[PDB]
Amino acid sequence: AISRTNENDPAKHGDQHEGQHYNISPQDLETVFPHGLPPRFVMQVKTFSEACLMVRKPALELLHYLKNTSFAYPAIRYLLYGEKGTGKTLSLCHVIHFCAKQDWLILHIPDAHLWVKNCRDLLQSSYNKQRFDQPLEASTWLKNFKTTNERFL
RNA sequence: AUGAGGUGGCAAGAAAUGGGCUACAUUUUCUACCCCAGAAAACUACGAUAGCCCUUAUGAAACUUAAGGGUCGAAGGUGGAUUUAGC
Ligand SMILES: Nc1ncnc2c1ncn2[C@@H]1O[C@H](COP(=O)(O)OP(=O)(O)OP(=O)(O)O)[C@@H](O)[C@H]1O
Ligand SMILES: [K+]
Ligand SMILES: [K+]
Ligand SMILES: [Mg+2]
Ligand SMILES: [Mg+2]
Ligand SMILES: [Mg+2]
Ligand SMILES: [Mg+2]
Ligand SMILES: [Mg+2]
Repeated sequence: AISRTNENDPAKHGDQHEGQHYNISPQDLETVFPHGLPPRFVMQVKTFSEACLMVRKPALELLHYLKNTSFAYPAIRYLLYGEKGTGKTLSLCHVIHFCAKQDWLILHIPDAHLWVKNCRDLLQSSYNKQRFDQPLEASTWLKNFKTTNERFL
């Protein structure tokens, strides 16, 4: 267990946990992550029968900013960037897991590129005739949004 | 006039056959990208560089030649005997 950590609460992760994997319970995978996890990481959860996420500095830095958030000031925009496959998505998921366990309302868009390509039913909107609706993309997200924030809706 | 010039015209397809091109698809089709993606995937799929219509390019001259677009969505579902090429 040299690569694992017994601290499964993302609110208690610190620099001493860097490089160590913490476990995400199956209950949180169903509620917090009905979507957003990388497709290949989802294959690993099915194969290893567990979801373990390495604690890294990008997420630790961002967790430090969110724990000191001044909710009176306007919302701050944090942007994760880096080369392909460096762990941008999973760093975001580690932060989503922190706020989910702090009773925040999670508005998670797992992949915004899916809303600008490969749309079969692109209907015209009735609320605004100059805009287009996307019933399949919108209904899919509503189902996952309901699963994550069911206790607040 | 078996020579010279002018005007207009033929150069088609019952059929057979040689070579080639494109396909019959999932190691595929479309898009992004040029290789860590998203979709498509059987009668609105794959599949025409064919047919029909229009535009454009060249030209004095274009149903005719070429390019592009629209429309159209066929045979084909991997091919018998035989046979070609490659160290
Ligand atoms: N924190 C982590 N814990 C465990 N595995 C990780 C972690 N970060 C990255 N990985 C591994 O790297 C892979 C890629 O991670 P991820 O998809 O988050 O990267 P990314 O930079 O967002 O990728 P892309 O550039 O494609 O959007 C994961 O599927 C996993 O195998
Ligand atoms: K042939
Ligand atoms: K053949
Ligand atoms: Mg990512
Ligand atoms: Mg004569
Ligand atoms: Mg078709
Ligand atoms: Mg044509
Ligand atoms: Mg002209």
